[PDB]
Amino acid sequence: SYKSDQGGKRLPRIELVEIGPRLDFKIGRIHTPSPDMVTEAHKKPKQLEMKTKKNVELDIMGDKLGRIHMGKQDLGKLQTRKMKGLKSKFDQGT
Amino acid sequence: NLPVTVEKPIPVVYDLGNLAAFDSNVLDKNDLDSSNARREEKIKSLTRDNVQLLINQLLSLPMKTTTESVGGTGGQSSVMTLLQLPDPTTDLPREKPLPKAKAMTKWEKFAAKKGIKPKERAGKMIYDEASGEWVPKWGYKGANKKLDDQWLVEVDDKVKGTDNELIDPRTLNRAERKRLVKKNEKQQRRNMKN
Amino acid sequence: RIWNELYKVIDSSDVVIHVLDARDPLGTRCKSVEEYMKKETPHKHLIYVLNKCDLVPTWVAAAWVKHLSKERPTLAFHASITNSFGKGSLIQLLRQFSQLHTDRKQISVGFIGYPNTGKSSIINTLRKKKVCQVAPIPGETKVWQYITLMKRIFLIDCPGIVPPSSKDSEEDILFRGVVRVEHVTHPEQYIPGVLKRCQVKHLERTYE
Amino acid sequence: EMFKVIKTGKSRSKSWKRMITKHTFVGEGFTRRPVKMERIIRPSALRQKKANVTHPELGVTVFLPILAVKKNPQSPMYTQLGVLTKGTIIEVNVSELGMVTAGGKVVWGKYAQVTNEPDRDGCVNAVLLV
Amino acid sequence: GTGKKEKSRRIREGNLRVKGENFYRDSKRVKFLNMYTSGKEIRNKKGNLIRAASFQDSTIPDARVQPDRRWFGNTRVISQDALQHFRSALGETQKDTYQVLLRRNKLPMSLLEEKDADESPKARILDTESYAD
Ligand SMILES: Nc1nc2c(ncn2[C@@H]2O[C@H](COP(=O)(O)OP(=O)(O)O)[C@@H](O)[C@H]2O)c(=O)[nH]1
Ligand code: ALF
Ligand SMILES: [K+]
Ligand SMILES: [Mg+2]
Repeated sequence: SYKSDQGGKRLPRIELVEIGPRLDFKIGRIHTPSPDMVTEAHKKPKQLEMKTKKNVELDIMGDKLGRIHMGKQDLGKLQTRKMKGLKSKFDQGT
Repeated sequence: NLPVTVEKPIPVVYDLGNLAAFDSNVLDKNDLDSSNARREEKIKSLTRDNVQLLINQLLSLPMKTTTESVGGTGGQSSVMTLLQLPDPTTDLPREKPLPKAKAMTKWEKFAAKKGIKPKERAGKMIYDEASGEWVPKWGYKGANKKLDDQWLVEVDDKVKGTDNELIDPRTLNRAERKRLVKKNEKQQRRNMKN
Repeated sequence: RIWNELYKVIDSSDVVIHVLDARDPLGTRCKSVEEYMKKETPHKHLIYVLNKCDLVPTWVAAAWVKHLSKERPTLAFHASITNSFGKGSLIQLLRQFSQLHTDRKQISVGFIGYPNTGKSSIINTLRKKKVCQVAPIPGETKVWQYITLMKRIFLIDCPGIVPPSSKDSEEDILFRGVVRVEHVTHPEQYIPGVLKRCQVKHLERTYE
Repeated sequence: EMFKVIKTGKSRSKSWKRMITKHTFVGEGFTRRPVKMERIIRPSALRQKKANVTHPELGVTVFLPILAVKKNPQSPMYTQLGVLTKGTIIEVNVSELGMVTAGGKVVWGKYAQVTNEPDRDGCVNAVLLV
Repeated sequence: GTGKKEKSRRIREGNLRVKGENFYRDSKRVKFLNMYTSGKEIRNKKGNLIRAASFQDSTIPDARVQPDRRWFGNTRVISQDALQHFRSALGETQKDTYQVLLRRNKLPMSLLEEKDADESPKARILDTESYAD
């Protein structure tokens, strides 16, 4: 690593010096695994990870938090009470 | 002052957990053939550009610092700053299959059926009433073998009229304890067979 | 006795629903009980139900819901066994709380608030049956009551509470629907409060 | 002595409820069980959250919050109910004592033993185990 | 009705079975429901206590605490890095109205609640001058 003088002191310039051994491999023969063995080898334990539950999170302070969703409150489908004091027919002093 | 901004036709993908880079660009067979004399320089330059990109990513990774000193557990002291490597992405097969969970034994099935909760297992020490000491209840100098060294044992009335009358009660209790141990071993081997 | 019942239902509840009147929700808010709940029992979930929304204009209910949602989850409601509003939203919110606490084997939802806000009416609305006694007179409910809504959800009915204060005058307490009017001395002294709180046209239409 | 029979029913014929007459620690996030399934009753007035803990070194006593009930000497059942009686080992928050390990870690939880009868004197007194 | 007998139901689906277990109840259900009639003391013809009432046994236990070095060690410690992380986190939290607290984390909150104050409390004048002076 050498000082780059263009990317600052945080980004150096890289150079390589070969150590060996340099090798040229000719790919002669192949023997492949069966799909069931592939799946069995690439299975995961999953005991390590915390189970991810919907609407549940763990914040920066380590408190378990849950989220609730109110939904859409459509107040246009609410019929208010038809009180006598809101009716024009009972007008006075006309 | 050489540049540190490698420009590539196809963007290189990275596996920082494995410290690996993958570029899927075009390589000229005539420039990489063993007949040529610049082939090693070509390989060195390609590896140089890929390593420059990988090192840029690694030094752009978030860093972990600490204020603890040397002489404690952990390895990282205050002067050290460590890269936080992500989880590796390349799928690699395991050497051995996952540990299968052992099937429930006869005791476990019985305890589940009867609703017996497991023991607390606080410790092996018990208080001996006749003395004023806490003693192990089993094992090395355990309290399960005090009858073996008791100075005086009363011969039970039920042993009369039997051929075991003349036998030491300490030896009889040792035989019974060993039989219980062997019964436990046989039950374990039965659970393993099943 | 009433405050003993209140602390009993709070100690027994996982979710606490504070019921406000849509005509005067700030008047019907129990701020001291809210502060006690947020200080001592932070694991209990306090939400707002704005009841009697059928008695206010729609924009008034919407504005109150918006302003109270800056503090707590607030649901607009109209309590009625036959023709209600908000019942499905309240039920799905309770199911969400049960799903969050799915390891508790049951959760309890305690209804607290001022007298006559409609706690028993909301419980009857949720059960679709008159299971709690309801009356226009304050203090109809005296002891707590358990109601099984679903297999994992219990509702707790509580008597209404009026937190003590010095700024709350007798006129304010009377106009919050708290006291029984038959037991007051001189209601003509409170009628000017009705005149100040009501529109002239509305009064003249009501009484011709 | 530990439990008190609580009779239920109009004629008081059922006696399956029990009330713990001693002081208890219930811990964070306690919610009372539904009354129909509440067999063991720990009244809220007898619940405790803090104790007067005395450090044998430097001779001081501090009002510390309780973290857990480690061992009640009477029974593991009383341990899991959180009974606070004399001789009970409890876990206490010692953040204000300023204890630091030899490795530099700040100690904020230690063990103490209750030395009084809180049901008799209205308070929990304990001695830290140092 | 050979198919409706208790034996046949056990075939369709030894000493561990309890009384009352049928098509509607298993053993745990039976014992939980017998809780509601459990709390009674049993006495004989002459007044001997056959079995004491549940949670009413009168035998005095032998309450002892064994010596153990687990009693004198630390139970909870915290590193300086974790302390600084939680101290910085307390202040970055933007509380949402639709997030409820499911479980509070156990932390040394007395060490973590440190906010800079622009003013000092008043000096204790009784330290320098008493009432008698
Ligand atoms: N218009 C209207 N009246 C209601 C509503 N909810 C309750 N009430 C009325 O308010 C009065 C008191 O109801 P109640 O449930 O007993 O109040 P509680 O003291 O909180 O239990 C009853 O006469 C109900 O008819 C509502 O949503 N709209
Ligand atoms: F709170 Al009520 F009648 F139940 F006033
Ligand atoms: K009422
Ligand atoms: Mg009511």
